[PDB]
Amino acid sequence: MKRTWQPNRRKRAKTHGFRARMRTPGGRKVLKRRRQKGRWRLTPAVRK
Amino acid sequence: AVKKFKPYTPSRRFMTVADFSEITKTEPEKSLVKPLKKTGGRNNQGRITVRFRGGGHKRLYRIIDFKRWDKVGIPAKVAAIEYDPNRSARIALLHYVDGEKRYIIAPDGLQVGQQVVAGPDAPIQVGNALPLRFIPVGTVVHAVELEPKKGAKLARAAGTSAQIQGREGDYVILRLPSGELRKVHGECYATVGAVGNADHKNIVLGKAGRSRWLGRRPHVRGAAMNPVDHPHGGGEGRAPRGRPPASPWGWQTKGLKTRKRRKPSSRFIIA
RNA sequence: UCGAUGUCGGCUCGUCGCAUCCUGGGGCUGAAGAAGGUCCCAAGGGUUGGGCUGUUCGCCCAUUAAAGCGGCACGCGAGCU
RNA sequence: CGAAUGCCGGCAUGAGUAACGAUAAAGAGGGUGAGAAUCCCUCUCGCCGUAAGCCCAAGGGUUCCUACGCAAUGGUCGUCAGCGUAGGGUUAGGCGGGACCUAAGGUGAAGCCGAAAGGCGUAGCCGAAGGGCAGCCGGUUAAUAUUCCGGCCCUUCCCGCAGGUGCGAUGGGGGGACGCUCUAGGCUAGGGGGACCGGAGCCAUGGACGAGCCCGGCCAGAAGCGCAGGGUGGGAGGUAGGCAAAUCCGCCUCCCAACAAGCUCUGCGUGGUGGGGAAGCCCGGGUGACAACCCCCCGAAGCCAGGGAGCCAAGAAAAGCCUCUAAGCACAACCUGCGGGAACCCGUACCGCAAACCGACACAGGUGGGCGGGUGCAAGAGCACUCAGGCGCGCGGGAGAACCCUCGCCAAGGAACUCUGCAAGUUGGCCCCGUAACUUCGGGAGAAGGGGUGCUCCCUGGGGUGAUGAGCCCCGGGGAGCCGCAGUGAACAGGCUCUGGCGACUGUUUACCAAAAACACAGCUCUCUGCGAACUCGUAAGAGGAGGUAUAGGGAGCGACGCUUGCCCGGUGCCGGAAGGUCAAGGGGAGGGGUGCAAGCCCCGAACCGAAGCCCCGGUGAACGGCGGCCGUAACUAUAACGGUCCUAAGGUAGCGAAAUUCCUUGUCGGGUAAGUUCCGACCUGCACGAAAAGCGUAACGACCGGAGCGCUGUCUCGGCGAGGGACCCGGUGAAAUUGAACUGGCCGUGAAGAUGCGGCCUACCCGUGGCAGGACGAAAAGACCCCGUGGAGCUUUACUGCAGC
RNA sequence: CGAGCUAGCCCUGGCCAGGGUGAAGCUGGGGUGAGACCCAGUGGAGGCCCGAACCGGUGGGGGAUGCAAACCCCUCGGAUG
RNA sequence: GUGGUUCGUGGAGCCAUGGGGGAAUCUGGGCGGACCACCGCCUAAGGCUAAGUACUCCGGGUGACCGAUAGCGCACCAGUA
RNA sequence: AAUGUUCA
RNA sequence: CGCGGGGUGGAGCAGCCUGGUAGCUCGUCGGGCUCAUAACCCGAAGGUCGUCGGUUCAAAUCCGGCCCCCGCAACCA
RNA sequence: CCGAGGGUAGGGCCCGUGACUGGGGCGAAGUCGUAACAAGGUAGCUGUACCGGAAGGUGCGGCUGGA
RNA sequence: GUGGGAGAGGGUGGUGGAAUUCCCGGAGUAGCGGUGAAAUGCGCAGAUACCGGGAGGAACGCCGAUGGCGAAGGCAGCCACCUGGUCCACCCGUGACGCUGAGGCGCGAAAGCGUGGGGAGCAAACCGGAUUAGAUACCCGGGUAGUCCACGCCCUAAACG
Ligand SMILES: NC[C@@H]1O[C@H](O[C@H]2[C@@H](O)[C@H](O[C@@H]3[C@@H](O)[C@H](N)C[C@H](N)[C@H]3O[C@H]3O[C@H](CO)[C@@H](O)[C@H](O)[C@H]3N)O[C@@H]2CO)[C@H](N)[C@@H](O)[C@@H]1O
Ligand SMILES: [Mg+2]
Ligand SMILES: [Mg+2]
Ligand SMILES: [Mg+2]
Ligand SMILES: [Mg+2]
Ligand SMILES: [Mg+2]
Ligand SMILES: [Mg+2]
Ligand SMILES: [Mg+2]
Ligand SMILES: [Mg+2]
Ligand SMILES: [Mg+2]
Ligand SMILES: [Mg+2]
Ligand SMILES: [Mg+2]
Ligand SMILES: [Mg+2]
Ligand SMILES: [Mg+2]
Ligand SMILES: [Mg+2]
Ligand SMILES: [Mg+2]
Ligand SMILES: [Mg+2]
Ligand SMILES: [Mg+2]
Ligand SMILES: [Mg+2]
Ligand SMILES: [Mg+2]
Ligand SMILES: [Mg+2]
Ligand SMILES: [Mg+2]
Ligand SMILES: [Mg+2]
Ligand SMILES: [Mg+2]
Ligand SMILES: [Mg+2]
Ligand SMILES: [Mg+2]
Ligand SMILES: [Mg+2]
Ligand SMILES: [Mg+2]
Ligand SMILES: [Mg+2]
Ligand SMILES: [Mg+2]
Ligand SMILES: [Mg+2]
Ligand SMILES: [Mg+2]
Ligand SMILES: [Mg+2]
Ligand SMILES: [Mg+2]
Ligand SMILES: [Mg+2]
Ligand SMILES: [Mg+2]
Ligand SMILES: [Mg+2]
Ligand SMILES: [Mg+2]
Ligand SMILES: [Mg+2]
Ligand SMILES: [Mg+2]
Ligand SMILES: [Mg+2]
Ligand SMILES: [Mg+2]
Ligand SMILES: [Mg+2]
Ligand SMILES: [Mg+2]
Ligand SMILES: [Mg+2]
Ligand SMILES: [Mg+2]
Ligand SMILES: [Mg+2]
Ligand SMILES: [Mg+2]
Ligand SMILES: [Mg+2]
Ligand SMILES: [Mg+2]
Ligand SMILES: [Mg+2]
Ligand SMILES: [Mg+2]
Ligand SMILES: [Mg+2]
Ligand SMILES: [Mg+2]
Ligand SMILES: [Mg+2]
Ligand SMILES: [Mg+2]
Ligand SMILES: [Mg+2]
Ligand SMILES: [Mg+2]
Ligand SMILES: [Mg+2]
Ligand SMILES: [Mg+2]
Ligand SMILES: [Mg+2]
Ligand SMILES: [Mg+2]
Ligand SMILES: [Mg+2]
Ligand SMILES: [Mg+2]
Ligand SMILES: [Mg+2]
Ligand SMILES: [Mg+2]
Ligand SMILES: [Mg+2]
Ligand SMILES: [Mg+2]
Ligand SMILES: [Mg+2]
Ligand SMILES: [Mg+2]
Ligand SMILES: [Mg+2]
Ligand SMILES: [Mg+2]
Ligand SMILES: [Mg+2]
Ligand SMILES: [Mg+2]
Ligand SMILES: [Mg+2]
Ligand SMILES: [Mg+2]
Ligand SMILES: [Mg+2]
Ligand SMILES: [Mg+2]
Ligand SMILES: [Mg+2]
Ligand SMILES: [Mg+2]
Ligand SMILES: [Mg+2]
Ligand SMILES: [Mg+2]
Ligand SMILES: [Mg+2]
Ligand SMILES: [Mg+2]
Ligand SMILES: [Mg+2]
Ligand SMILES: [Mg+2]
Ligand SMILES: [Mg+2]
Ligand SMILES: [Mg+2]
Ligand SMILES: [Mg+2]
Ligand SMILES: [Mg+2]
Ligand SMILES: [Mg+2]
Ligand SMILES: [Mg+2]
Ligand SMILES: [Mg+2]
Ligand SMILES: [Mg+2]
Ligand SMILES: [Mg+2]
Ligand SMILES: [Mg+2]
Ligand SMILES: [Mg+2]
Ligand SMILES: [Mg+2]
Ligand SMILES: [Mg+2]
Ligand SMILES: [Mg+2]
Ligand SMILES: [Mg+2]
Ligand SMILES: [Mg+2]
Ligand SMILES: [Mg+2]
Ligand SMILES: [Mg+2]
Ligand SMILES: [Mg+2]
Ligand SMILES: [Mg+2]
Ligand SMILES: [Mg+2]
Repeated sequence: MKRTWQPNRRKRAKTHGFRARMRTPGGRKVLKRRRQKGRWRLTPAVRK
Repeated sequence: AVKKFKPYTPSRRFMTVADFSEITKTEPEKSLVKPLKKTGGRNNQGRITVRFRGGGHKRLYRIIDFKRWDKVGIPAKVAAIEYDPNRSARIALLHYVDGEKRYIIAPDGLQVGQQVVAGPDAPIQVGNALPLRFIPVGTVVHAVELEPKKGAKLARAAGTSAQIQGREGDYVILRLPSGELRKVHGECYATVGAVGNADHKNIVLGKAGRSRWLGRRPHVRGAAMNPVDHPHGGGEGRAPRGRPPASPWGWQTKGLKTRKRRKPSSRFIIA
């Protein structure tokens, strides 16, 4: 039956995007924490 | 009159609708910078702040003239009497001799063809606006202004009206639709006559939907909810409030006066 | 027995106890006969179909030689409902 | 370290067991190869066919094509593959996006607010399956194509040039521009026939050389040309409006003219011409060919489109586009021609109802748009069969036990089954007869109960298209006649009625145990709210309410409609009371105290004046709410209209009543039944109905709950036979919970009170397989209930204490 | 950190085979002093009816280390709101 | 009103503040724990100022520190799969 | 300021 | 079995709590008005205060053992 | 073909009966009050509306068969 | 037909003042009110009484009659408009056209009912205070529907001469 994950490229970008993460101070902290832990992908890698 | 229907389907053996003859001679709006895209929306900045609104037929907004001292003395012919989705009252499309067209909340009696004008000089007859000071004590008027130059705000609902009770200083005493006795400045305009389309208070919605077409979604009762949702909610198997009747926010809802006490607005009221 | 022993009734499958409801013997009788009553020995085998109720239990209807009582975790839910 | 349902890892047990994932289905012959049920080819066979076939979006990212390969992945096999290695492969001025437009919303110069972070927010900017915009028919590749190529037809810009005109905005106006339901006339797509046109061929098996059988009879196409439509009055003067800048709009005024004309703009044929071109037969290609390429009929949901009619709930924006003038500039400049030139960026493979997307899986689940042929059935996208095209579901082979699942049938009976007709049967389409109470006059109605239904031949009426007439289709009407058990001969396809309860009705709900008498609902009443409304969100700014104004908006309860909705303001709440009582700061300082030699400086501090609140006074019930007891009494008895007395704020009215409410209770009568703890009707000592937490009713409605009947049945007496899929056997692959170790029997005792394991006695060769579930206090979950813990949460209030708010 | 599930609302698109019933209007006839009103005919209304797609999830059975952490078969409700 | 301090209203000063009233410039003005009086300390309502002090991403040196279930989560292509 | 047993 | 409420002239209710007094209404009795009855006027009688014990000097009254009475609660499974 | 009848199914009229229920007629001296007839001691009557053990009472209007 | 007359005949719109009640202002003080007598109730929160301003609803004094009008129910301030009947006179017109009226249709006080309005006084029900043996009544103090309008119903009567 109709499952939880229904992939939408634009939605993903607009939601968890780099720019998106940048606007909100909360997001800027995310980018901070991740960059500082060593993640290879700061943001959900998705190509268009 | 109101149109009634045979009982072919229930909910429609009780249903009734307006006599649209009054309108006629025009269904299409006077586009000419008369209607505007009108934004729907039962909430403000996210949260719903008025319950149960939403849905309801698409609607175009007709911009009407609620301050007529713009064209003092410039007379106009009454082009038509159209339908307005945004109100109980019907509007009248009136061409000015000027060439400029405007809309006015159609008073009762007004007819396509008649002439009309606003001003002090203006003759005391249906459709004409003038400062209350220049209106004969006793005459019925609608679309009254509250403070001068601030525009009309009283007696605009279908078939509503205010009557002049007499002057007294720079003010004139009006008995408002509600029935309250307020002193209103003499400079406040007001067009003569009643609001018109008084059969309105009589149309019987009929079915559960239709109340929907009017953008009103279902209103659920307090007791029906749970202790958390409302003060009335709770109690095993049907109960009687159990608290003095109250709103979901908790204030008493039967008889408790609410208007602000120290409001300067008083001093000019009496009813 | 609570780091769990599924609780009523029914259905299905029974088995046992016997303080015996039938059917076998028997002594009294206020036993003439045909009947019955009460006690004695004896379960080998029997111990119906419906109406009402979730009922067990009952109370009815129509029968019967009789339509017995009770134990088996008020037998039986890794058998069903 | 031996235990912590300990942690990590390894390996066991169950066990060669369950299972190998839709019961659409397979067989054989050839190949290939080390090896093939499983790969390739062929021939049979079966399944799908509004698809199980095509095309597009999303998401997926190479899976696409070719050559090699088989460890692992494909639940078996594998030579095969969506798998491994390698190499190819995606071409655009016109398709879709961007160098266009705006929606909700987002952002956000100004501007407002906020301890900071940050919140609103104007212009502007961003934002699209919506608006706007120029590409058709074929042909090619292993793999791309509206992209390359062919033919035909367009779009922008730039230059030169000839010929035109007051040219010219981010400004003005027009326009773009809009609903739902119902529809006319033409068309087109699509489809069906043809005695006509073209064709290789075929006469089988009893017959047929046949007006036979079989195959196929189109696509695109500028200008012009027709045929359908859509748009549209022309004039001439004034003008207080278009934040007047206009000869453009808009307003008045007046010659003419109008179910039109002309002018415009589409659609459709037609068109120079280009293109395609079966079946069959011979190896995707050839041949079929210089293939013919015509005529009727049906005909859209599509086109003409901004067509028309009706209705109430009254149906986006902006740009392009016309037009108007502003500065300006008139050498500019726009406009039309005509040739030359210029024409960027991104996507394009493949999957795409699924083995490539979301579900850990090559998962019987989920996933938006378009096409979706033919015959038959009243119609249809339904059902049955079938084209094209695609499949036979990634373990097989036998055996024909119980038992289970899905399915067919049954003597006689026909609900006796059972909590309950649960389930299954019966009925089923269409045409015609013909239908009751009751009702809100619509309905109840498909009431019920019946008859007809196939094919053959004859006569006969209307229509549409033609042309009036033949063909071709569309509706019919009447006679005779034939055959079967049976004619909607298969598939789709109501069982019916009577009487209660609840809610009026359609509708909503606990995604995954409740679809209901619950919620909602039209409608009734109460109450608040005069607009910077009340109310809601927010510290605020600000916003919703509402570009609304009590015929409006918020809160509450009841819940269509009908007839109605009584008494009690004692307490509680709310509304009203400029008096008094009390009351905090603050004002006021009689009076008193600490110090100084003092002037002083400090402290207390009474009268009295001091809000709201509470007190007090009064109102108020569709406001929280409440709405009695005990004695006696009639000329038989019974009973009590009547009387006494106590208490109250007042003592329950109409109506209903052993009820969704009645404990005693299966109350008592009556009805139904052979029998009725249920049901219906009555009664009324109502444990404990009762009037908007509404009372009593009500036609219609209901996958709601109860009681009866008729019909009909394996539900049952009572079980029997048969079918397919498992189970069983062989070959291939091969799990799981659980598990202290086991060499694991019965009885009567015993024991922590329910023993394979102690005692006694009694049976008992060792080991499996197919079955059944009594025990192993079997498994699974550190019992939900229960109690306990000075454990936790959610909820309430006249619990305490705070805070928001007022 | 989340409204790529679910709930509500906002903007913009799409979709709903085929049957049945036959309201209001109109049109003609009848009626009357004029009306009301009554007939036929046309017309095509409705949180109307049947029933696919589509949206559900009523009863039963199957399933329960599943095909599936809610599925399957029969049955059933809506289907211009 | 509050905050700070050991100071939780306490006899509660001092040092800070939101609100109200509101001076003086050395005969000025604050403090020495209510308040007075003496005695004594100090000069508010402007600003700057090394060093001693804190930490360890980084380089080095040591260790009665670990030795691949340890030691950082990573000794290995780990903030990866 | 209620009332007034029956048949004559 | 539990909680606590009521027992008084003939009727229905007081009085108990802060023991010394039984009070009200009704009726029953006699006497009046009437013609007579009712209403009314006048004036009286009437109570082991459910019962059986010890507290007191004294018990309707304080205390306990029953006896009819009246209510309320009886649950979780 | 018709056809007496027979069956099945739904209607219409009438008679009998029915727990129970509503009011009526009738039966020498039961119970409660006293509405009407004399201002019947609240003029009566009446249609209609609510209420009440009962006759009745009151509202609104009409009557004179009252003043 | 012509020419005159009288009338609260009917409908619609407008309007007048007295009066009752309430609101505001002013003044003023211990009672008011009610009855058979009282009480409930109203009033020291400033009532009654009197003055001034205002809202509002209903009804029409004097004229007024023993009167007029209509078919009946019924109809009373004044204005206008719309309109029904009726009488007199002239002797002109038509030329028996007449009368009644089963059924039908129209009207039809009051009460009552629906939808919306309106609400001063009055006032069923209803609550109080008395009066009474009782008093579900007469009396008194309050009070709702109703009375009032518009529209649609109801169609009865001592609709009586
Ligand atoms: N009278 C017959 C009708 O019914 C009622 O009348 C009935 C009663 O009123 C009347 O009862 C009366 C009673 O009123 C009066 N006060 C006392 C009297 N003893 C009774 O009498 C009654 O009962 C007795 C037996 O006891 C019988 O013998 C006698 O016939 C009978 N009428 O008896 C009548 C029965 O017939 C109406 N009031 C009357 O108007 C009506 O016409
Ligand atoms: Mg935001
Ligand atoms: Mg609701
Ligand atoms: Mg919540
Ligand atoms: Mg709460
Ligand atoms: Mg309850
Ligand atoms: Mg236990
Ligand atoms: Mg255990
Ligand atoms: Mg037994
Ligand atoms: Mg024995
Ligand atoms: Mg079980
Ligand atoms: Mg099991
Ligand atoms: Mg274990
Ligand atoms: Mg392990
Ligand atoms: Mg197997
Ligand atoms: Mg097939
Ligand atoms: Mg893509
Ligand atoms: Mg393999
Ligand atoms: Mg590959
Ligand atoms: Mg560029
Ligand atoms: Mg912002
Ligand atoms: Mg853009
Ligand atoms: Mg677009
Ligand atoms: Mg357009
Ligand atoms: Mg074609
Ligand atoms: Mg042959
Ligand atoms: Mg053809
Ligand atoms: Mg062509
Ligand atoms: Mg034309
Ligand atoms: Mg022109
Ligand atoms: Mg002009
Ligand atoms: Mg200008
Ligand atoms: Mg599709
Ligand atoms: Mg997958
Ligand atoms: Mg994948
Ligand atoms: Mg899963
Ligand atoms: Mg799948
Ligand atoms: Mg099908
Ligand atoms: Mg598969
Ligand atoms: Mg398979
Ligand atoms: Mg049978
Ligand atoms: Mg048979
Ligand atoms: Mg039975
Ligand atoms: Mg049985
Ligand atoms: Mg039963
Ligand atoms: Mg069934
Ligand atoms: Mg069918
Ligand atoms: Mg029915
Ligand atoms: Mg319902
Ligand atoms: Mg349901
Ligand atoms: Mg209602
Ligand atoms: Mg309710
Ligand atoms: Mg009260
Ligand atoms: Mg003080
Ligand atoms: Mg002081
Ligand atoms: Mg006060
Ligand atoms: Mg007696
Ligand atoms: Mg007698
Ligand atoms: Mg009663
Ligand atoms: Mg009973
Ligand atoms: Mg009953
Ligand atoms: Mg019985
Ligand atoms: Mg009530
Ligand atoms: Mg109800
Ligand atoms: Mg239902
Ligand atoms: Mg339903
Ligand atoms: Mg039923
Ligand atoms: Mg069977
Ligand atoms: Mg078999
Ligand atoms: Mg095997
Ligand atoms: Mg033992
Ligand atoms: Mg042993
Ligand atoms: Mg075995
Ligand atoms: Mg088993
Ligand atoms: Mg535990
Ligand atoms: Mg404790
Ligand atoms: Mg969403
Ligand atoms: Mg018609
Ligand atoms: Mg429907
Ligand atoms: Mg269905
Ligand atoms: Mg339907
Ligand atoms: Mg300094
Ligand atoms: Mg070491
Ligand atoms: Mg490690
Ligand atoms: Mg090692
Ligand atoms: Mg007598
Ligand atoms: Mg006698
Ligand atoms: Mg009868
Ligand atoms: Mg009398
Ligand atoms: Mg009298
Ligand atoms: Mg009288
Ligand atoms: Mg009365
Ligand atoms: Mg009278
Ligand atoms: Mg009038
Ligand atoms: Mg005053
Ligand atoms: Mg005055
Ligand atoms: Mg008036
Ligand atoms: Mg006249
Ligand atoms: Mg003459
Ligand atoms: Mg009346
Ligand atoms: Mg009324
Ligand atoms: Mg009064
Ligand atoms: Mg009175
Ligand atoms: Mg009423
Ligand atoms: Mg009037
Ligand atoms: Mg009327
Ligand atoms: Mg009348």
